[PDB]
Amino acid sequence: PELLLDSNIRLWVVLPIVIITFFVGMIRHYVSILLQSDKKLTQEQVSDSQVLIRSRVLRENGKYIPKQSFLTRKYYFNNPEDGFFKKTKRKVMKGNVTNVLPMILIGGWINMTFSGFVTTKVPFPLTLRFKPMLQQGIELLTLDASWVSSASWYFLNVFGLRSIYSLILGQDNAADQSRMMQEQMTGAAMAMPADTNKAFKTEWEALELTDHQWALDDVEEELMAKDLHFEGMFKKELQTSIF
Amino acid sequence: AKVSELYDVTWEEMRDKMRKWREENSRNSEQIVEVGEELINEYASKLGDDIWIIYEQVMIAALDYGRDDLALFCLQELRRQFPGSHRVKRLTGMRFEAMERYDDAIQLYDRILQEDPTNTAARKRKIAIRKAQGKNVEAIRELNEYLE
Amino acid sequence: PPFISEAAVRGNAAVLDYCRTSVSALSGATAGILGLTGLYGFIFYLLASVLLSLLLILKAGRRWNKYFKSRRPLFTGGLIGGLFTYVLFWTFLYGMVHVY
Amino acid sequence: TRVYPSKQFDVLKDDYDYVLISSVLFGLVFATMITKRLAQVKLLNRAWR
Amino acid sequence: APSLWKGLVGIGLFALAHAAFSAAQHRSYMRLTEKEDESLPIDIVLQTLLAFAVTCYGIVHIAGEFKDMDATSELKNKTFDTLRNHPSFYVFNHRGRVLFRPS
Repeated sequence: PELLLDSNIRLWVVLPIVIITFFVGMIRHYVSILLQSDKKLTQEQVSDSQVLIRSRVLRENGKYIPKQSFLTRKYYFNNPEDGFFKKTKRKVMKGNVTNVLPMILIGGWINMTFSGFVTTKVPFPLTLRFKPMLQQGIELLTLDASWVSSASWYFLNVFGLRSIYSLILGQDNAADQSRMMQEQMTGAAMAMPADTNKAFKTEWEALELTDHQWALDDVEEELMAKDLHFEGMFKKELQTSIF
Repeated sequence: AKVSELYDVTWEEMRDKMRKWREENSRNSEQIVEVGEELINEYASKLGDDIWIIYEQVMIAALDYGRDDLALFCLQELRRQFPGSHRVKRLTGMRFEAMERYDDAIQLYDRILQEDPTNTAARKRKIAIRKAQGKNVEAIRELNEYLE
Repeated sequence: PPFISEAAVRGNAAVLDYCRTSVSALSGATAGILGLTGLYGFIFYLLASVLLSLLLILKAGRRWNKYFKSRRPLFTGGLIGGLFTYVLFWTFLYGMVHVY
Repeated sequence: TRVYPSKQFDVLKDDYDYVLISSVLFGLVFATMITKRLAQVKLLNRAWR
Repeated sequence: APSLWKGLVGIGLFALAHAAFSAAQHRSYMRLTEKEDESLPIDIVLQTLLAFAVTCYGIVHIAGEFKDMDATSELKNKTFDTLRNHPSFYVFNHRGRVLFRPS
């Protein structure tokens, strides 16, 4: 420990840079929420989207289905005579997650404002080939690389609060009536691309590739068993009265 | 028991219980209205986002129970905040169908459909209107068409 | 086990990650308050993570099968990002007190 | 007198305008408070409409 | 119960801050005296570790949900009586309406 620093530089650099990066992240998040815009939806695209969801749930949950009704559904989807997939046919800079440019600009402005500065030292032993990285404005060759400048301080700061931001924020799930509309919107946003023919053919062949295994036949497992949960359960239902 | 129930209670518990009622979508229009105007006159301070759904649920229950005065009282408040909203229009059409002159609620539904092509609620309400107006066969036909 | 709800798993994972992040953040403050060498600091961070994992296991105890299907995420989870956010708060109060 | 071997790397730079820094620091808070309500009303309007 | 845990966490954080202030004062005194390369006293180090462990205990208890994996137990107490009625289709033609018409 050396290089006795002033107490009036830590109160005008560290707290300002921390608050700046925190509120810059908050601004970015809230502005991203604000700029989000809904997408126009045609009733037809919603229609094939829901048809695809129906085929998917048929593929996923098909064990608990009467065999006759299962082949009825499979034939209706396939129907080699007419078929619904076969005839019903429709007709047919480099912005990449822009979050690096703002942080780079902020770091560049912060480094431009502070020319010759010593913010804090890092306990971690660092090599001398990272000295041009870290100081960038201090004319010292005998000094160690532990003492970093404000640029690296802010660069480590933006990653320090990356997981902290999610602590304050979170996910939301409400509006049961609007939940269905959200599901249709997202599902048809999945089904935007105009490749209906190949998707229909792929689903048509995939549905044939599925087999049937009635999971309802295995009933004998339950018959030879013990029913004791239904009274520990029944004991804890009695105490509650009627409001 | 009314005053006794009104004594040992807090507004937070009332709001949580109504949220649970909405989650279970039970029929307790008597009790929903009974607690509805109480939190409207006792707290009437905060939770505007909650109080909007609160108003809608209260008037839904009042349409069923006995009271159109509170229904219009909540309708005017809902219209004050949101000038153009299709949910308020659907609720108003439901109340109109409840009172009289079903055909006016009908053309209201066609205007709603003309504005927003994708409106399942209006079509469902029209289907329910023709369920009770005419025979059930026609309602089944329209429900099958919408389900297509 | 035949049917699994994704909401419950998501909530469990979110709670686990939130606890792992907060514990690591406070462990960083403790190390910055004391002030050690890199090797000792990393070993201390690992010890804190192990203690948190043991406490999380003790929290469940019986009937942990319904709560967690396995125990690998409880042992090994959020070890790099948690260390990344721990390094921030370790050096945040280290030089603030000693250097300044 | 006092001689400077290599400029200065121990004391704050003399040319450090505090007005700009304070203005930016307050403006960030003002903007986050402004945009919080905008996000809330946008969410509410999307839910209702 | 959660209020007690929150208060305990706050008290632990305050104790940690006080230990930090004590260590800062110790280092400020150390900078005064030449050489004397000694470490901070062990009592404050034990106090700050106690504050570290105490706050680490309530931070786990504050956010405990641990909801059940199985979804069949969440639709278990629910009856078909409530599921039969739907918010979408609602006919306002009942005898209670004309029974409650006059009060």
